[PDB]
Amino acid sequence: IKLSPQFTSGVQAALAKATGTEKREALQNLFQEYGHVFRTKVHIGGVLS
Amino acid sequence: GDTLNDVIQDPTRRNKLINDNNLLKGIIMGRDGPVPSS
Amino acid sequence: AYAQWVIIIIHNVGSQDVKIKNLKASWGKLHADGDKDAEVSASNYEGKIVKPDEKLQINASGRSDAAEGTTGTFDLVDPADGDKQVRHFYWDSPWGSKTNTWTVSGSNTKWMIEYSGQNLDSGALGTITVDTLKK
Amino acid sequence: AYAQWVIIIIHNVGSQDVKIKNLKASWGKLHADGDKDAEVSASNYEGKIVKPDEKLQINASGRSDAAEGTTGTFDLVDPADGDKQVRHFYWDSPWGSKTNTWTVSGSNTKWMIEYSGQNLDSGALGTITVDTLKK
Amino acid sequence: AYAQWVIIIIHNVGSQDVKIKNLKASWGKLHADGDKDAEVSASNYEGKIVKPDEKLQINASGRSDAAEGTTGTFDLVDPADGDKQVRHFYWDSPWGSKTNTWTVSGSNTKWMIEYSGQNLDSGALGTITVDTLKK
Amino acid sequence: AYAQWVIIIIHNVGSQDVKIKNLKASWGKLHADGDKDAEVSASNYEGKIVKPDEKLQINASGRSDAAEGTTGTFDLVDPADGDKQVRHFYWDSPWGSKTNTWTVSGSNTKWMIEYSGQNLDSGALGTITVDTLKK
Amino acid sequence: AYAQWVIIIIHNVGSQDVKIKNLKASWGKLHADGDKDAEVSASNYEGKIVKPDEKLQINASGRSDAAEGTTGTFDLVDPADGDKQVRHFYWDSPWGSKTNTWTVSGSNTKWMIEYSGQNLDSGALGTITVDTLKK
Amino acid sequence: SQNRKLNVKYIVNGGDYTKIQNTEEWVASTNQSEHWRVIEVTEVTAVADLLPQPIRGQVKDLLKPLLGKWVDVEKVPGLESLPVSVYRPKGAIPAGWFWLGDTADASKALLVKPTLPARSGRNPALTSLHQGSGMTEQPFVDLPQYQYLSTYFGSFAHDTPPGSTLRGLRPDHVLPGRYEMHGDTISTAVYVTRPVDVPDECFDLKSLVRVKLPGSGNPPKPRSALKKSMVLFDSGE
Amino acid sequence: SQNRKLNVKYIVNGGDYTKIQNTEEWVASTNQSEHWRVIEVTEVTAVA
Amino acid sequence: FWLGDTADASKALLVKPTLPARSGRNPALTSLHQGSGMTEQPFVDLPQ
Repeated sequence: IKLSPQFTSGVQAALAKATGTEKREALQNLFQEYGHVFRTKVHIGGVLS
Repeated sequence: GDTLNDVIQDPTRRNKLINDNNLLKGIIMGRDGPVPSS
Repeated sequence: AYAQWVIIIIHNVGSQDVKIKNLKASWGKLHADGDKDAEVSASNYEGKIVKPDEKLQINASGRSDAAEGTTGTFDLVDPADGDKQVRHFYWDSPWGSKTNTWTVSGSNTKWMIEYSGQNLDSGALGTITVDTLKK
Repeated sequence: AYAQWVIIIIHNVGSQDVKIKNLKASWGKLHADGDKDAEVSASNYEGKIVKPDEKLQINASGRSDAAEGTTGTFDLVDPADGDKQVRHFYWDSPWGSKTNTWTVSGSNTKWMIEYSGQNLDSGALGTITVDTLKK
Repeated sequence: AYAQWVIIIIHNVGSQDVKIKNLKASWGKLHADGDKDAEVSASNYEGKIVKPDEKLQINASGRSDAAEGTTGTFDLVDPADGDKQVRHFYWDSPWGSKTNTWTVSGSNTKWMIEYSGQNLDSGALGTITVDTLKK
Repeated sequence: AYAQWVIIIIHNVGSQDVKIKNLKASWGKLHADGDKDAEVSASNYEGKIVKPDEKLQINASGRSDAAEGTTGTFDLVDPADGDKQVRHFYWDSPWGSKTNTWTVSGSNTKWMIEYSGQNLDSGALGTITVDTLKK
Repeated sequence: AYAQWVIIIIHNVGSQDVKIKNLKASWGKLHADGDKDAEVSASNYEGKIVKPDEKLQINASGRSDAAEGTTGTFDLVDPADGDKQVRHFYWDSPWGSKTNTWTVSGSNTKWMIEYSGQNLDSGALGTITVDTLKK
Repeated sequence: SQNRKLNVKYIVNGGDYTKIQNTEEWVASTNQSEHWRVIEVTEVTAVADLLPQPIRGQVKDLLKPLLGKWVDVEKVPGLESLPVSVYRPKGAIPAGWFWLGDTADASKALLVKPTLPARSGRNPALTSLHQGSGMTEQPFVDLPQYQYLSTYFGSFAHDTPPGSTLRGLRPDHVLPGRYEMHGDTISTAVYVTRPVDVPDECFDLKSLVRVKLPGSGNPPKPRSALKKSMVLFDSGE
Repeated sequence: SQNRKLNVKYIVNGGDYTKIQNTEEWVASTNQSEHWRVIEVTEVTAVA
Repeated sequence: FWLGDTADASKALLVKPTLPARSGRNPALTSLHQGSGMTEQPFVDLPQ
């Protein structure tokens, strides 16, 4: 899986901040907008309960 | 009797499956619960 | 006998609810204010919530001309703390014995209870105002 | 009688010293632990300091097979502020009555005192445990 | 007779549950705290789970004016070990014989049981606090 | 009487030596295995070391057809630390009572002692097996 | 009579199951451990499987004050060999005759059975531990 | 008196969702590709794990909520009756840092500091502790589900050191530990909490938890250790 | 006192799986090649 | 590591893991701990 260029650019910009707290807050925003986990194995079908 | 193979071999059906299931998008683990990212 | 009587005025000066429980007149009878003839049941006060700034009156007295006095017990409990007991109140105005009795027991520390107005020498027990407050 | 007895356990649940003062049994006698025959003078306890996180036991009982209960008083006093009173404790387990008395009077906002285990209905006064804590 | 009475306070100081089993008052009657008249059934305590830091009180006494004393037995068992017996408790405050009896038997080694407050010379058995802990 | 008897089997379930000391029968007599007529002095067992993975049997019984039970005591002592006490064992199978006594007092955290087979209800005290283990 | 009693502790030291069969108390009664009053039925042990390292206790004794002793029989059988008989056990503690009787019969050769603790001179039969093992 | 309560719930995930109330028609529609959906997830990867390694390590380090520092300890005088010595941070806690409780560790103690400021809609990693309401000298957590790793041996001071810097942890920062009892009697029985070993590792702080607190209304006995993955050491900050 | 517990389970492997609740229609569909599946494995070889 | 007591007077077997510990992998070997009560025998750290 290739990461989308926008996410990689966001990570680079977050790590480009001057101070550690700015980096941390930019990373928090980035992962709030992009998610913290990715599903790498998924089962397809239908379930009724 | 189509299966996932017939879906994946057809670009339109494969992309419909990818899109309708948010397979390219991560999941935001918020304190209120997981939600798919846009 | 009507010569032995007691009035209890619970006054929730505090800001949180207090509940009456286990009200029981072992001797005599309860009655409505101003009418010793109008007997009332303990269920009219059992489980009642005294809201802040509210006053609740309980009137007890002996029966009609009987040689009995009056005696009863009840509990103040905290509805906000799983009905944890605040205080246990006992009152007794006997017809035979001259001395009366008004006893408040318990060890709840987050509450302040202040009772005043009782008479213990002779005659009726009188009117007792019980100010309740939660810390 | 020995049937009229009381055990008072002062248990420091805080971290400051507390002193016992003015211990006096007007009726009955102070005695040893588990031995109502071994009378002990009040000097054994008066002036003693109950160090935090340890218990001091006071055993009182009536005269052997007599028509006399046990009545007494003591002060718990904070030595950190010139031996001011914390609380005044009075116990009365009479031989010729049913109502035992256990009164904790006095006021000291810097101290919190709880007590449990007493019996006031009839018989002996029991084992009263008093937890003391300076806030 | 009410002169013979016993109070048992099981206090689970430990961090795991302990269960009461086989509670049986062979003589006298159980009752609610503070009211020897309010008889209660053994089923109100049978099978009860004493959670950690919880206290459970069992009050027993003789019947109304009868020449009987009181006598009973129960078991503490471990709910987490297939109800394996922790201890066997026996209490007896006879009306005729002066000496009382409080016996704790058993050999469970992963438990610590500490009982205190009993009176064995004469009169009522008293109040017994039983601190329980699992190693 | 011979009907009052006790067998005490010390069984070392560990790998360290244990010694028997201060064995003394105040009432009754020590005797041989399966032979209540062959009296044996306490010197046969006092000072003996129960090697790990073997059992030592002590047989006590009352005087022949007498009105006397069997009462005795001994210490189990660890010789590896200067003969300190492991536990103090006391047994009492009286002739004029129903309640037999089997008390294992003392404290030694380095040793674990279990016992089984005793009967305290009525009759003889039975065959008590005591498993000793040094941790 | 309760003076005649027997306890049988079957201990499957081996590694394969052993089954009880044909348990029958021809005289006296079976009962739960520690309570000769709590009579139990033979069905509570009939057909039971004693797993390896498991211990099973059977308590028998005479009835309430009757002049009878106790007498019974049972069988150990091998569940893995078509319930082939391992051993036949007979116990008898008579009230009239002084001598007791504990008999083990059978000829199963792939099993080892070792019984110990019985008393045959006078009094109760006692406690008998029966260690079972399959070769 | 009579009561009846009935509750029915249907959930559909995949297939034709308009046939949720008609089981037969939904089963008939399960073979249509246009309605296939994700019905379970058997593998989930942290998004940071998808990054190239040099960036990944930095991002992982920056996401750790707490900083860490090892500090000297001093035995707390008094408490002579306890079977194990109680230790506390030596000297004053440096500004902005905090400590986590009393420990039997005579070598060192752990100091922590938040990495993210307070913001709306964000649960802080640390919480303040307050003196108990009644009959308890033990601290209580300001926020509901947070926890602290040790009991207080002394009087908890809300506003003065060392009690002013004691903090509790967000629940996701801790994992259940195992006790280690000391003392012959319940009156002097103290647990030395130690991490539960696993093949998610936690710090071996050796926190002290007295099982029998003399007061009444005491808070639950601490049973937790701090995760190692939540603390960043040698950060140069 | 009264207790009743009922548990029903259907499993399909091959054939038209949409006819799992209709035995006759599944049996009718068993002759369709597009639904044939592996119903047992009688030989397995380690990949190494 | 070693595996236990043996009657073999000629030799004994020593073993060593070939794979390090990793997440989601059951180790080939487990440590043994002293018994909780009334037993000097070791107990397996992992269940089965």
